[PDB]
Amino acid sequence: MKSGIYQIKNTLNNKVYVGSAKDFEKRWKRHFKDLEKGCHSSIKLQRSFNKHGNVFECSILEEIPYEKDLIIERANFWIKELNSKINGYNIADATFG
Repeated sequence: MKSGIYQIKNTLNNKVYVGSAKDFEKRWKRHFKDLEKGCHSSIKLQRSFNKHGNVFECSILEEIPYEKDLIIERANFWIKELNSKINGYNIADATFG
């Protein structure tokens, strides 16, 4: 498995969703399975997906150990750095686990 911080970017408007994962590939697969079931945690990402389906690109921002202290700090760094709340799909600061 490969862990760390990642971004899910809408290729139509460049807006992003910043998250953390124990394993990138599996976390991304879970995001889209959730969006298809219509019960994703982010109403903003869900709305975009309902309108466009999977027009997103997933990429790694930082590969780092999946440890709470490190993950929350780095996830929040990227959320702010990429302004993913005001201009993205994140609905709040980072969570872990």
